[PDB]
Amino acid sequence: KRPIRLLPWLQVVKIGGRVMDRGADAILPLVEELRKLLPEHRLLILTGAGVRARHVFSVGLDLGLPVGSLAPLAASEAGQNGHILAAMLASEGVSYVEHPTVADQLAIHLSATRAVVGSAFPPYHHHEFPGSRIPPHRADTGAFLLADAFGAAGLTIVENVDGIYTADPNGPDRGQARFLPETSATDLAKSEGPLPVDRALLDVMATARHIERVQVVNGLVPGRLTAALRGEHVGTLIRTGVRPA
Amino acid sequence: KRPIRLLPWLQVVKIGGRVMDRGADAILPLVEELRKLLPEHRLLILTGAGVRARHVFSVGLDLGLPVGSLAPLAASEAGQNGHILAAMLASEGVSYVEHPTVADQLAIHLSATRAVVGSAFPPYHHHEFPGSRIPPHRADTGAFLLADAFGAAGLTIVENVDGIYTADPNGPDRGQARFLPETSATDLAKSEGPLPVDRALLDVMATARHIERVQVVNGLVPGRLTAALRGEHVGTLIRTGVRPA
Amino acid sequence: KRPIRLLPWLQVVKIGGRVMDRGADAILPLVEELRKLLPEHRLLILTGAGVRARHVFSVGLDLGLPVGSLAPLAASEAGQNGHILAAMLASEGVSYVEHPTVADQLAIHLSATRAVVGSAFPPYHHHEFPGSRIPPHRADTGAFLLADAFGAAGLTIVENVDGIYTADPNGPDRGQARFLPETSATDLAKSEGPLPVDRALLDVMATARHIERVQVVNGLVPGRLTAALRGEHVGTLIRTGVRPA
Amino acid sequence: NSTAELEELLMQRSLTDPQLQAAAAAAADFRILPDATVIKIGGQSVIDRGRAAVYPLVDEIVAARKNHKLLIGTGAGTRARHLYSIAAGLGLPAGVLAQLGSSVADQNAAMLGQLLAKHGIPVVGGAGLSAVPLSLAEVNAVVFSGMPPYKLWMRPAAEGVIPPYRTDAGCFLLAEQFGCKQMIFVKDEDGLYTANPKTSKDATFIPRISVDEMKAKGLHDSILEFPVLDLLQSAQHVREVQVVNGLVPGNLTRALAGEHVGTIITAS
Amino acid sequence: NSTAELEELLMQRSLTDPQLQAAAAAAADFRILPDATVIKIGGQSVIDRGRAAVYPLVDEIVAARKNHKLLIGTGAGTRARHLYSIAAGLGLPAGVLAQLGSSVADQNAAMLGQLLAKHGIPVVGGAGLSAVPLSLAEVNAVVFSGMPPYKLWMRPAAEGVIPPYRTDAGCFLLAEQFGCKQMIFVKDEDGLYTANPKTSKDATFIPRISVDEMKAKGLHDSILEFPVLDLLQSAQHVREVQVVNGLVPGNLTRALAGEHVGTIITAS
Amino acid sequence: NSTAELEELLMQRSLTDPQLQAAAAAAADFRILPDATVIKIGGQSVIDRGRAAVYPLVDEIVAARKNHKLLIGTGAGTRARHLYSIAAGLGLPAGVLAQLGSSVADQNAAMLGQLLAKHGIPVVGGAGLSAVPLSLAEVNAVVFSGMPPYKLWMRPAAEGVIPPYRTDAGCFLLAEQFGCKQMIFVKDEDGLYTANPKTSKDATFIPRISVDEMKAKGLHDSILEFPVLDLLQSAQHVREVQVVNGLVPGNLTRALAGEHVGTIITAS
Ligand SMILES: Nc1ncnc2c1ncn2[C@@H]1O[C@H](COP(=O)(O)OP(=O)(O)OP(=O)(O)O)[C@@H](O)[C@H]1O
Ligand SMILES: Nc1ncnc2c1ncn2[C@@H]1O[C@H](COP(=O)(O)OP(=O)(O)OP(=O)(O)O)[C@@H](O)[C@H]1O
Ligand SMILES: Nc1ncnc2c1ncn2[C@@H]1O[C@H](COP(=O)(O)OP(=O)(O)OP(=O)(O)O)[C@@H](O)[C@H]1O
Ligand SMILES: Nc1ncnc2c1ncn2[C@@H]1O[C@H](COP(=O)(O)OP(=O)(O)OP(=O)(O)O)[C@@H](O)[C@H]1O
Ligand SMILES: Nc1ncnc2c1ncn2[C@@H]1O[C@H](COP(=O)(O)OP(=O)(O)OP(=O)(O)O)[C@@H](O)[C@H]1O
Ligand SMILES: Nc1ncnc2c1ncn2[C@@H]1O[C@H](COP(=O)(O)OP(=O)(O)OP(=O)(O)O)[C@@H](O)[C@H]1O
Ligand code: MOO
Ligand code: MOO
Ligand code: MOO
Ligand SMILES: [Mg+2]
Ligand SMILES: [Mg+2]
Ligand SMILES: [Mg+2]
Repeated sequence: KRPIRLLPWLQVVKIGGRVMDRGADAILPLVEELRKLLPEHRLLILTGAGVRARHVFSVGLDLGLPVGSLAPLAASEAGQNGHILAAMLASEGVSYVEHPTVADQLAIHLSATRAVVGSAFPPYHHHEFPGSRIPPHRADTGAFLLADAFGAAGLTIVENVDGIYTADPNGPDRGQARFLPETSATDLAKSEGPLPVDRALLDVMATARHIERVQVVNGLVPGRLTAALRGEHVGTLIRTGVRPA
Repeated sequence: KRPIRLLPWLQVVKIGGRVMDRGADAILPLVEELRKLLPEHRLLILTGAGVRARHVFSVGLDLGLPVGSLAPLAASEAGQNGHILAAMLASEGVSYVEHPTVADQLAIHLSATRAVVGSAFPPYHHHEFPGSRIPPHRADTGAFLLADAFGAAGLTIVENVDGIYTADPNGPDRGQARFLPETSATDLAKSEGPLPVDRALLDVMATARHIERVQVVNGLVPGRLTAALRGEHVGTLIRTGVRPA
Repeated sequence: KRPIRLLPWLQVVKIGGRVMDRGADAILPLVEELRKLLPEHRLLILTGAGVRARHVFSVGLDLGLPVGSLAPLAASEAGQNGHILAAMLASEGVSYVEHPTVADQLAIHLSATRAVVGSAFPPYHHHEFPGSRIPPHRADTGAFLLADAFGAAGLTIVENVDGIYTADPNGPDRGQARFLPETSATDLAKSEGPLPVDRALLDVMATARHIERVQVVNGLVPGRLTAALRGEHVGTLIRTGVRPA
Repeated sequence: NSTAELEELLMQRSLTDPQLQAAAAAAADFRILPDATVIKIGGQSVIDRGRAAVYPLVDEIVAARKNHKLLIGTGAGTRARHLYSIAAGLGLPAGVLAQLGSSVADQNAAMLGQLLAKHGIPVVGGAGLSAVPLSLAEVNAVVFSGMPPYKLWMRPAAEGVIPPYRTDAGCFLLAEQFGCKQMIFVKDEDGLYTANPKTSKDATFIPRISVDEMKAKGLHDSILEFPVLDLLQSAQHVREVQVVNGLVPGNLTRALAGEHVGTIITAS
Repeated sequence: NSTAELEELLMQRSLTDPQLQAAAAAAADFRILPDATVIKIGGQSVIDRGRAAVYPLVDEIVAARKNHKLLIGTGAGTRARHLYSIAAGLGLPAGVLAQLGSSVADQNAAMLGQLLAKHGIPVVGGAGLSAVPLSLAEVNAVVFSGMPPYKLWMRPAAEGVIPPYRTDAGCFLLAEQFGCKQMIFVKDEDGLYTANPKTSKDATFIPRISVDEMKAKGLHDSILEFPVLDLLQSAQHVREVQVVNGLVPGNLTRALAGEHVGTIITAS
Repeated sequence: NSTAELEELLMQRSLTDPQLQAAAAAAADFRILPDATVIKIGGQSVIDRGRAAVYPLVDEIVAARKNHKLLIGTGAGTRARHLYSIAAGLGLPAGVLAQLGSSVADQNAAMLGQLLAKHGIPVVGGAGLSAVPLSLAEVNAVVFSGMPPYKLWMRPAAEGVIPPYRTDAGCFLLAEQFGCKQMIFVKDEDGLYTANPKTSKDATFIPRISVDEMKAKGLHDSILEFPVLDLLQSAQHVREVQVVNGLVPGNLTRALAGEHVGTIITAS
């Protein structure tokens, strides 16, 4: 049947890069909430790229670079957010860990300390899929691939919005945006407009082995990450299609 | 006199590669016994190469490659067994650690978790000794060199047979094979036939500094590894020639 | 105002390379005192270079090599002292850690064990400042830069003399050497003669952000390091110029 | 369409925005190594067969590199199938199987690189470029491992724990992202047939076929890994591949000379 | 002065001893790469501007490397300023800012190196020499990141958390310690003026000036990082630098040919 | 004897089986770098002596590499003896001493490589080949550290904690496993004598001798590390070595030209 769970007690939390882009006004409340969560969970904290990835895309695309070149350039920005977040949690014993370390030595590190910080981008690098000039396997996709491969207890996506809407709640179609309390990966995959998560996340969710639901919560509201890590419904729940017994 | 003991509380366990070759039927009982041993000992678990090393020898020798080329090719297979074993113990906080890490940072890792997994092959690589087309310094030799250099409390070799016989208990001379409950490195070194351990192990045992005896036990019988780590005689004891006070 | 303190509970101890040069007669008492200090403090132990750095300077200068070549050659000798010291403390769970590890993963390592050993030389390498044929940013400078960047609780410099004198207490001007119980970085910077600490240490002390005083104590007298880590005046106190509230 | 509009879309809109994706698709296309050819030496089909198969191909590589820039990727083979079988029986996920498969492909890169070392050709184990520009310029060839670096982030197949993206996909993706001019898979078969020639009595050789035609006849997972066909349809630089028999003397040399040996598979 | 006296001083006396320092200053001076030139491609001034600025400079590098050995260092730019702003607002020290800035300079080295890869020019990411001797000998150019490797050991400025030693200092220090013959900073301005030409209506171009003359007129932190001027006064090998406008076609080529384009800054 | 019998023995029988070892001994013998020469520059005997000894040898290396492929390994010297003395007094095992000795040999590789960098010759610090094929092909020489990589797995001597396999053994083992054509140890003595010429008044030079003859006269641990003699007797590729005085001008050049300077030690 299904493969085994490597780290079934692990909680994975993905921090959106645009949340980090807001500076200390957003980072300091989130840091204080993460400190109080350390005694309650074993945390793998993964950071996204944010606006700086858009700038290196703009320069790289203007230079004509392929998608296999842009993918690790954007990944680098997710790592800088990780070093920033880890530095703020260093007094609690948290450090940033590298992708080879996350792949092979995560069990020892979570035995030494309550949480580690890593990059959410996957190491696809020059082997990124063709088709689009924008790298598809980004921070959301990498965070779920890792959490599902580990068989983690859950994955929570921390955004700068309450969840997924029927339209961009910050774009030109703001007035017609209806909030979605719960949806599925296959429902979102058959839609057309933009989303706050990678569309490649929906594809890996269809073939998921363990993670049954992923919640998208607003990290700009203190407490929602705490509630989400306890299974409370405070954002958008995304059903992956995995059935439990 | 003798050099000091770096890690005198360490127990080293070498898992034979041909034991790993038997798949889940052999690995799952051994994994379950290792989990129960974690609270009782500080373990350095080293894995051998097994049948896949014989295949790369067959290809490499057919290509005419020297012994310095075959040694790290076979070592790689011991590392794959290590990743496999570490993955099965990951939920208990165990991970695979690299040879530079084993050489310099083993003390910190065993302070963070109860056990780590590593490769039993030594990093002789292209500097392997000449003389034979088959690399002499293999999994047994590397495991003992490491345990004796550390001054570990003991080294236990986990095999797919009860111990050392007067002949191959699985070969054509099976009927005339007498089990050896206890022997010495110098007694075995003066014999001619095959052995379940490297013959280079006998040479490093002659110059040993701390390890007085090494027991070869059958990992296919659950409980014998547990008994061996308590000094119970359940296999073949190999006297190294080190005298204690 | 000032930047935040990353590891405000950290104590940094710099061991002079010439103290290591004295062999087991000096190393074994210091090792025994360090073992008893492990339950009392969270220690980052940094080792200097010593007399072997003078030999590679002599060879390198005779070859005409620039200061950017000599800096990492001398740094290597500080790392060898670190491996030596870490090996003596390995039974207590201490290991030597690399400079990339000290920069990014120190918080996790000090969560796994009570102390780690590192090199006191900074990774200036080929980017060392010009001006002198002798590398200016050496063991004392690197140890303070690291401690002040971390916002550590203090930095203690362990020497083979009681402290700073008005002249070399071992050179030709030995009779006129007056012991200095307390001084400041700006007072020493306006002097001309030799010092037991790098003159670049005085320059980084002028721009210090957290460390208010650094004590230079005699590691050849057992107990003074213990007293110094408790703020007792048993050597030369160096005021950096940082004001506290 | 303009640079200013692409910039404003990249800053204001999400990367999933259809209008942002459409603007990025209009950007210029730079090939990093346009004059190079990516070759895959099959693990089970070639290297596992020993000197009878590897030695003639070493000779062709040394001879052909005088006129061609070659990126030479290695497959895994039976040792990876053994690792996959051990780990699948334990219930280990595809991400772990991917790491095990990489080591076997690393093994084959070592053995091939040591037979070519006296010709100056290095193994790109240790870095992942710059070792490649410098060596392609001076020695005209490099050896690398064909396994993709996904490791634990391996995209799993619809069912089963075997990694769906292995050494065929890894070599092709490198060819596509570097904008190489040619991709040649060196196997132990003359090419694509209407059936499996090893276990079929009456199969018919196919000299040229597109991906859509292969799917319409049940040849999706045959001589090539089935995700490679889907990657080929989405590629921008490498729009066709060629499968040749490495056991035939001079087949790699003649394929590099533009001869239509084997089977050419086109994206459309 | 003799080798014996230097040895005895190095063994008996402290390294802070004035007589030991004076004896070491009399040692011979060996240049590691005397015939090479170090060039800095500005991050914010050049690479952040896209193909309109980078493509002509790629052409000049490919053309000029036929007659010159080139060490090509990259700046950081606006992405590093964004990282500095985020981290400074958090109160992070200069040592952390230095690590963040290195990654942006690594990014620009990647993009520049991928446009030069088909000319054989590698990125010196992965090692820190030997990749440089071999490539300078065979291909005549390497690309590297201009950020110094100080990381958390970064010497902080008198006030503020912005690292005072960035890509200008990193490139210059490499030029000085390797004994290179020339150092050229490629910016987006014709050179040094009596004021900032972007925000001043009446500034005057300065063709040549010394560091002492710059300090006496309030130009210490202008077109170059202000610690670079102090490092320049202490240098033994590179006693002058040249600042040129990379946006002018052929300016880098003509500067390498010995033409006095831009501003030459002398140590004394 | 056949390939099939070797395969069946490798699968069914233990590697310690005498019949399996005998079958493997009949396999073909491929030399990886048959036309290269491995040279050891002594640490205490040469590099520790400064420019008077190193500069003429740099000139010979630059001159001789025009006609010879050179693998140049470095010794350790007095700094390693100081480390060995400190660590032995602490009771540290041979495996720790081996790590300390490697760093000193790494130091000497750095200093030698920086004097050769402007000639394109790199240090093989960072990778362990491919840096070697590419550089031997294009620049004809590489510098590497002569210490074996055994580290904590160092095979200890019968008594004492000093590592018995140091830079002599490390350079020889590299020569044997790469199938090089020649091995030259560059020391500070003309060759082997019937006694130690530094502490003996009447010693006699030995132009040529075998390992068995050396053991029969008490010269086992003299000018060469004593395990090197035993490794030499077991070697398949390098069956003799040559010891020359590096302090004599042109001795390395003439030894590479086939001149019988110094002492030739044969395996049998
Ligand atoms: N259907 C939608 N529902 C909600 N938000 C949307 C939708 N479509 C677009 N958005 C916009 O996407 C923004 C989130 O941007 P994005 O997901 O790119 O940043 P991020 O996830 O923090 O960065 P990274 O992916 O690098 O971690 C939201 O602020 C919102 O305005
Ligand atoms: N004298 C002997 N006594 C016992 N077993 C022997 C003897 N001689 C040969 N053997 C055979 O050797 C086999 C063990 O093989 P081997 O030691 O090569 O595998 P392993 O140690 O598990 O692998 P690795 O050394 O790679 O870890 C036993 O199953 C047994 O049949
Ligand atoms: N003003 C001074 N006060 C005290 N000691 C001095 C003074 N000037 C010179 N010295 C000498 O400097 C010696 C210390 O040497 P040094 O500081 O170079 O070694 P170290 O700090 O142990 O080595 P490293 O800096 O590599 O760690 C003392 O033994 C002392 O003789
Ligand atoms: N229609 C078909 N035409 C030709 N061959 C087919 C077909 N269907 C299946 N095959 C088989 O697929 C096999 C290709 O797989 P193979 O493992 O040889 O490739 P490889 O390059 O060795 O892969 P790896 O290197 O990962 O082992 C061929 O041996 C062939 O027998
Ligand atoms: N007196 C002056 N003359 C010329 N330019 C000046 C002067 N004073 C200030 N400047 C400004 O300083 C700037 C140089 O900084 P800039 O960031 O462009 O260099 P850079 O190489 O891009 O650095 P980085 O690569 O780290 O971003 C110029 O754009 C210029 O406008
Ligand atoms: N019979 C002998 N003939 C010649 N030299 C001898 C003899 N016996 C002893 N020696 C001595 O052995 C020494 C060789 O050791 P030496 O340390 O110089 O080699 P090395 O290459 O410097 O080693 P390392 O690089 O590890 O320091 C010579 O200096 C020589 O004086
Ligand atoms: O060095 Mo690890 O590989 O801190 O657990
Ligand atoms: O990074 Mo270490 O070197 O987990 O102990
Ligand atoms: O990066 Mo680490 O591997 O904390 O021991
Ligand atoms: Mg998002
Ligand atoms: Mg065995
Ligand atoms: Mg001092």
